[PDB]
Amino acid sequence: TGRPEWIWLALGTALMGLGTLYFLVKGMGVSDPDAKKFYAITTLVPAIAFTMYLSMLLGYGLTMVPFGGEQNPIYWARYADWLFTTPLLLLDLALLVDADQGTILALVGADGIMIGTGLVGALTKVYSYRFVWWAISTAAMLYILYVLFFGFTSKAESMRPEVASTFKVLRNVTVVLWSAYPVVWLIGSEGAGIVPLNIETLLFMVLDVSAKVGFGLILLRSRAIFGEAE
Amino acid sequence: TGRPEWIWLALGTALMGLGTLYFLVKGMGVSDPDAKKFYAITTLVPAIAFTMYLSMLLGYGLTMVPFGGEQNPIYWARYADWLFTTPLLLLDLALLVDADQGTILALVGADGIMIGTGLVGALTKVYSYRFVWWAISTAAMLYILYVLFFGFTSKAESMRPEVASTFKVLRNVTVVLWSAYPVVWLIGSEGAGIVPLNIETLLFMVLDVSAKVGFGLILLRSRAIFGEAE
Amino acid sequence: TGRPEWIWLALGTALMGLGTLYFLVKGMGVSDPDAKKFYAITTLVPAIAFTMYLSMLLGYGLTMVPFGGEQNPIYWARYADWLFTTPLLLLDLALLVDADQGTILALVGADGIMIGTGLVGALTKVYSYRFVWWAISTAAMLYILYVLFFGFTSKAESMRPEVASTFKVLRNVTVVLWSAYPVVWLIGSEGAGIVPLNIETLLFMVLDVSAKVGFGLILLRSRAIFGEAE
Ligand SMILES: CCCCCCCC/C=C/CCCCCCCC(=O)OC[C@H](O)CO
Ligand SMILES: CCCCCCCC/C=C/CCCCCCCC(=O)OC[C@H](O)CO
Ligand SMILES: CCCCCCCC/C=C/CCCCCCCC(=O)OC[C@H](O)CO
Ligand SMILES: CCCCCCCC/C=C\CCCCCCCC(=O)OC[C@H](O)CO
Ligand SMILES: CCCCCCCC/C=C\CCCCCCCC(=O)OC[C@H](O)CO
Ligand SMILES: CCCCCCCC/C=C\CCCCCCCC(=O)OC[C@H](O)CO
Ligand SMILES: CCCCCCCC/C=C\CCCCCCCC(=O)OC[C@H](O)CO
Ligand SMILES: CCCCCCCC/C=C\CCCCCCCC(=O)OC[C@H](O)CO
Ligand SMILES: CCCCCCCC/C=C\CCCCCCCC(=O)OC[C@H](O)CO
Ligand SMILES: CCCCCCCC/C=C\CCCCCCCC(=O)OC[C@H](O)CO
Ligand SMILES: CCCCCCCC/C=C\CCCCCCCC(=O)OC[C@H](O)CO
Ligand SMILES: CCCCCCCC/C=C\CCCCCCCC(=O)OC[C@H](O)CO
Ligand SMILES: *C\C=C(C)/C=C/C=C(C)/C=C/C1=C(C)CCCC1(C)C
Ligand SMILES: *C\C=C(C)/C=C/C=C(C)/C=C/C1=C(C)CCCC1(C)C
Ligand SMILES: *C\C=C(C)/C=C/C=C(C)/C=C/C1=C(C)CCCC1(C)C
Repeated sequence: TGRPEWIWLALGTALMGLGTLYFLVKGMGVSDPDAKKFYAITTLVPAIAFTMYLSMLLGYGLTMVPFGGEQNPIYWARYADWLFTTPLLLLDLALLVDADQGTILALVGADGIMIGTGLVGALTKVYSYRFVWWAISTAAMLYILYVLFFGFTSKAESMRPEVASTFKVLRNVTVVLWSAYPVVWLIGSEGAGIVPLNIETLLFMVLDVSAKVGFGLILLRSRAIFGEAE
Repeated sequence: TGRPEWIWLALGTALMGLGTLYFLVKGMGVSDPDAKKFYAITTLVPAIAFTMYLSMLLGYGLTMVPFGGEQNPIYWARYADWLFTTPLLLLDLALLVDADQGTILALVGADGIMIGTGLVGALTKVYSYRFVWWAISTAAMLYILYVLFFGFTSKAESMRPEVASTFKVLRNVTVVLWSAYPVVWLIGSEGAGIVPLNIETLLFMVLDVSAKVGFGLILLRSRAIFGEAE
Repeated sequence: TGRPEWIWLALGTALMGLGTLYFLVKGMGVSDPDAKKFYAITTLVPAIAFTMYLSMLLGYGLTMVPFGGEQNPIYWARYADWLFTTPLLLLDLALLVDADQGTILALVGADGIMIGTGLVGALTKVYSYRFVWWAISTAAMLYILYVLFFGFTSKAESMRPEVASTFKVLRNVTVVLWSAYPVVWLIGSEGAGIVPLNIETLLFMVLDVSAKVGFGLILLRSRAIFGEAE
């Protein structure tokens, strides 16, 4: 098609589709009520992403935003996907370590503020204000990262060894890949505009696939997702 | 008013209003914590629908969408109602059979994908793509229907006989009436345009009232909604 | 800036920010799983409000709506904030008295109808219809107020005395301050237009800060938020 980033949108669509199908077939027959929750959560994540990658591929998920005296292409469908997928991914982690309800609310609520302030920043027509929104969004993210190291890492250790080991890996995956998101937004098409749109779209595609399908491959092969049973 | 479908919107509004009022008066005094949940869920459903039928009657819930080189009337308020009412109706069924949490998440999440992809298809400006969205939405629906027969029908039987009998009736009601929705959309104003808007609006009105107020009349007269008590 | 109401938006922003920071520092170290829920809920409330007051300050949260043959400034960001903060505030109360699930659903669902019909009324382009939406919204509110006196006040009394006393105060705070909202909307810029926008913005600022940060100061100093323990 006529937008150079199309190839990375097509490839993202295909990878999320294949991931959904694999997790769906792999979850068939699972009867353990605990693993059923982890399959439910983890298969819904790439199914949502599939539909929203497709909407960007087909042009629905794209709008033009005037700032810096120019009509800027903004993919708003990213924030519609992230709004529902990112709390499910934190739910996978919190259920692993059997977090208490107060802590789950805090994580999901902070996650909503991070995504919502990011959408306002993406659509903001006053250039300098877009970075104010980027700052508030990044602060909400640092709160989440703090919780994952100084609330969760200290209960998982008092848990089943298989739980503690699977959580450590997935926590480390989460902190590394989530930290790259604020930087790519800042230097790409929504921010300073140093990196062009087609390269920004490739970077996000590599990040989006790793943090959902990669994460899922690690979790759903683990023994931690089953109750202990004879 | 000046749109021929107004009479079916007015009648839908009145029927949802009367239904809400009846379920509200009937639920007064109920103290059983179990029946309270079924009344809560089941009365919220026609109250939401009342407000959204009214917005279509008054013109707020209507927009024009250009496709096939024509300005097409699209009632978007349908998807704002269905987004909150359809998961409540599946919650009535899952609580009946005491479904496990993993299965409820799967049903509600699949329901969200079905409604969300339906809204994208309703607003899509490229004619042939509207049917791609219709196909993904229908696939999410088939997943839901499968769950209701090959996950739920097999636990309800291991339950109280009054539960098993009320669920069978409501499951059958659900599968028959929900299957008509994809067909009416395809042949009506959002799709191929064979059936005109005023007749499509009548068909949906008959389907919307039956699946909410009819469903509710069956459930709230049943003994299944109470715990077993002496 | 060039809108006279800016000073009340700036002051609201600052007060919600300071409130968030105070509740955040005060909740540090709390380990009781019960108080953790009350801190989680109660700190998220002024953090959401901070971001949405800021969006009104910076102009993002403002739109123009044509009615009465005039282009009317409508702050739509109010309803985006109230949509997520008002159910959390009712969750604080229901958890205090350990409400049953059916009753919480009813309150949160009625709250959604009240806010949603209020947004439709704020954006409605036919003047006389805006008050129809105001009436349906006010009816949903009266339902909520009824529940708080003739469902909750009668279980809190059968509870811990510290719970019963803290709930009475917060219930009374809630009923008084929430009842002022329908009146200010009716006589201000969204309704009859008797009170001008800058004064309406001051009134709401005083109401918004009292009902969130004031409410929170009362609740989080109470002993009711902790389980009974030795
Ligand atoms: C898992 C196994 C596979 C791992 C794969 C990891 C890929 C992730 C990173 C890709 C960045 C590639 C960036 C390519 C940028 C080219 C930019 C370019 O053309 O620069 C010239 C410019 O136009 C004028 O100076
Ligand atoms: C529960 C007791 C009551 C049950 C009630 C069930 C009604 C449901 C179906 C109605 C379809 C009616 C369709 C009417 C279509 C008329 C179309 C027409 O006028 O066709 C001519 C056309 O304009 C040029 O060929
Ligand atoms: C907690 C301690 C502090 C308590 C503080 C409570 C304040 C709340 C109410 C304020 C209303 C003030 C209204 C000011 C209205 C002025 C209107 C005006 O100028 O009227 C003239 C008009 O322009 C032509 O007739
Ligand atoms: C436990 C539940 C916790 C839930 C916590 C949720 C946190 C979200 C808070 C604020 C972001 C609000 C974002 C609103 C963005 C609307 C932007 C929009 O729709 O813009 C339309 C148009 O382009 C412009 O007028
Ligand atoms: C002037 C400062 C600006 C205003 C402040 C920034 C607001 C938006 C940013 C981040 C949200 C941070 C997280 C909000 C949620 C906190 C939840 C909480 O306190 O949870 C405690 C509970 O004990 C858990 O275990
Ligand atoms: C722990 C995770 C935290 C994640 C958040 C980290 C944020 C700060 C990082 C980098 C900013 C680097 C400065 C970028 C600003 C460049 C300004 C500019 O105009 O640069 C000119 C350009 O390089 C040529 O034209
Ligand atoms: C457990 C919780 C599970 C929740 C699962 C949720 C599933 C929804 C997923 C994707 C649909 C997203 C739909 C987004 C549609 C937005 C369309 C819109 O607003 O269009 C505005 C404008 O007309 C055009 O720019
Ligand atoms: C190439 C194929 C296209 C991509 C695929 C279509 C995606 C969208 C369609 C349907 C969603 C189907 C349901 C998604 C939710 C599945 C939940 C699940 O797996 O739940 C298992 C759990 O054990 C429960 O008891
Ligand atoms: C189990 C529930 C499944 C529900 C989903 C079932 C979907 C397929 C059904 C019918 C499609 C029939 C074909 C419709 C296409 C008509 C094409 C056309 O242009 O027809 C010309 C017209 O008839 C004169 O002008
Ligand atoms: C347990 C969960 C219970 C949840 C209960 C939820 C109750 C909400 C119901 C109806 C309000 C719907 C409001 C929809 C308003 C949309 C307005 C809008 O977006 O307008 C865009 C544009 O300006 C115009 O086309
Ligand atoms: C013709 C009349 C117009 C139509 C009617 C107005 C609809 C919208 C207004 C108010 C919603 C009222 C509250 C709706 C929720 C009721 C929940 C319920 O019944 O809960 C019972 C349960 O036992 C709890 O403990
Ligand atoms: C329990 C909580 C309930 C809260 C809900 C209470 C609603 C009714 C209250 C007041 C309406 C007063 C009438 C306002 C209408 C004024 C009409 C008008 O045009 O007035 C002319 C103006 O005063 C000069 O030009
Ligand atoms: C599905 C893929 C994932 C892991 C999405 C994560 C998204 C973020 C961590 C977003 C954070 C942002 C910040 C912190 C600042 C503004 C821009 C973002 C919304 C991308
Ligand atoms: C409140 C009434 C009910 C039962 C609503 C049900 C709606 C559906 C089953 C919608 C399904 C659709 C599909 C499967 C395909 C695109 C069009 C729809 C969104 C109507
Ligand atoms: C965060 C502050 C609070 C307490 C917000 C409460 C908002 C209401 C009680 C809103 C009610 C409305 C009604 C009943 C009628 C239309 C206008 C409103 C949406 C403001």
